[PDB]
Amino acid sequence: SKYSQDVLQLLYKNKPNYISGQSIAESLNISRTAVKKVIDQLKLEGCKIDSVNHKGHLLQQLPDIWYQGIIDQYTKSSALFDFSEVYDSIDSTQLAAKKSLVGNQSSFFILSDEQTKGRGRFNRHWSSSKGQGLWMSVVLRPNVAFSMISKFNLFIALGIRDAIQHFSQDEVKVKWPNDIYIDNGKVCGFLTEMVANNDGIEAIICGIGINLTQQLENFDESIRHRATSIQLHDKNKLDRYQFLERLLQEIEKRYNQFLTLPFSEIREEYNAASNIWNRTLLFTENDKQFKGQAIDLDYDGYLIVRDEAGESHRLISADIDF
Amino acid sequence: SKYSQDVLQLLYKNKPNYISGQSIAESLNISRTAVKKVIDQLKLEGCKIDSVNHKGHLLQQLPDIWYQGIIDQYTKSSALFDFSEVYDSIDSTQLAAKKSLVGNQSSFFILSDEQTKGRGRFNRHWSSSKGQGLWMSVVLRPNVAFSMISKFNLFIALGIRDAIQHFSQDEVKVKWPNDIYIDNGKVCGFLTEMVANNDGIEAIICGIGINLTQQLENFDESIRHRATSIQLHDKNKLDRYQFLERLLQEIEKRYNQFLTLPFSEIREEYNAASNIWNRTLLFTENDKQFKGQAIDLDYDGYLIVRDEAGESHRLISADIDF
Repeated sequence: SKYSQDVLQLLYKNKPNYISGQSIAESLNISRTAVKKVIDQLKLEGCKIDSVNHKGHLLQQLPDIWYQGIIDQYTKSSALFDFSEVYDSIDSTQLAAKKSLVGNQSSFFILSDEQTKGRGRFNRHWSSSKGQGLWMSVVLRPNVAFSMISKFNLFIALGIRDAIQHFSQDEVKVKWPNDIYIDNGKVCGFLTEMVANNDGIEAIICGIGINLTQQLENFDESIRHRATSIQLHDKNKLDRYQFLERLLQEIEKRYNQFLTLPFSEIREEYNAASNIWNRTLLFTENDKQFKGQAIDLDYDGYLIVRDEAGESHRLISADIDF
Repeated sequence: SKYSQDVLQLLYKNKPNYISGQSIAESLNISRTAVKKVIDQLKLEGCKIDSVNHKGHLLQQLPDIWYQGIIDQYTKSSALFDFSEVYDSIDSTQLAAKKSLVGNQSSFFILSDEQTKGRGRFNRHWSSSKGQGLWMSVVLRPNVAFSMISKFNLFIALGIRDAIQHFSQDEVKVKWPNDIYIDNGKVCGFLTEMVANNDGIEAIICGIGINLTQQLENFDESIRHRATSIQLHDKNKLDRYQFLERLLQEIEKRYNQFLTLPFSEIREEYNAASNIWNRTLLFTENDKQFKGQAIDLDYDGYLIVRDEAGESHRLISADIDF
């Protein structure tokens, strides 16, 4: 109902204390009894809320759904993000951000429980099941030249990897320049885009797709042997809000790094985190297609590739399969 | 009314022949008498239409207004443009295009008689008076790397200059990289932008502002000594449709050139068309500010600048006053 997010917001915020029906009713100027309906609704979509006589209500656990009212807390505390848009189902978080960034200078992100027209690179499909992943777009506003896009895409990768690492008991490796793996399982695809002209970047738009909670059973057979989810590498079980929280801080940490450090400062960390070395890779370029070894990452974010015919290459980007 | 554009479309198209009330009524399935109302309306907004008994109607001259129905003819005949959007008044053609390009691969342009929030570079104001200029945004879809933006901006300039040249009896010079002059009068500002990522350009968006019909009296005093309009350099008088027609062909010619030639092939033509040589210029860069001579344009579209302290510079872009 109209007041569902507001009740949630107050519950989230009053932790770890209990808030009464009464007090919620005063805050929102509604009846005690409309407050009980709201709370019954929430209990039923899987909010876990302790209700105790004489004391009131305590939100204990959220379900696998994004709620505007909760993420408004994230945006208020945040120095980087002006606001967020939260959706149940949408064509694409990325399409939505590209439309919202027009005509303002705000930094925001967009989340949706499901995408019905999720896209990765080169217009491939990106599977985005309801309840099962974080499907997010982030818009930011760095004052920098349009060349700097590639360097952005390097910092953000270490951020995303760190946030996933904190939750899997197995190793999380980056696959340059746009994917994150646990073993042979791709767990995130991410993608960075921009609007810019000669005078600079107007917005960076970063599309982040992370498998959260899928069982192997839940991926389509075409990708099932090469896909995984954070839940499949977590002992204790995985909360999407706590996850989102860590993800946002990592992004901010990595973003200020991007603003303030040369790529040389994180390069070594990046090599060490990467799973492209000492192994044979498939490169695709508009037609041509070749095997190659990754040799190195140069001071400026180029992959040095020892091609297969022995010719060397310097790539600011590529697309690679194992 | 509902049928105003359709009547116009049929009139434009049936040139140089006369079309009857009758025949227009059959085409659109409306009464002969609703057709006369439509034609009275048009005569009154300044369509000049010859009506002759027994023969019918001939559109002779359009007023200083954009009409969707006429520009739909432009788009149909055109191999480059999928469609156009025409507005009387709008915040910005550029904002509008950035919103329409999202989620499709169409090439189109947008026109508006007046902009209420016209922007040039660095967020400066761009004056866009009703009835007095072509305020257009063009979206295109070249398969090319994001570096190629600057080279695009070089070809399009020679196109815009040529279209204006065809109508002024005085010389039209380009001021690199974003403006067009007749004598000391800036007549167009143009601006090219993109949406892109590492893998290529998703769209080029070109904002073109051209003064058509203003009298010196019509520009604000702040810019009046450094602004001019095509009408002020034309003997015979200036028609915005014929103008738009030439502009579109020039853009297409220059765009295929951009797709198919190195910048070396048009460089000399570009130097010869430019009004930055043999004279003293003011450069602004985020703070710093310096005088300089333009020395040369290198094979790749960089301006070679002999700074004032004698240091040389290689600029892919700049902003310059005389």
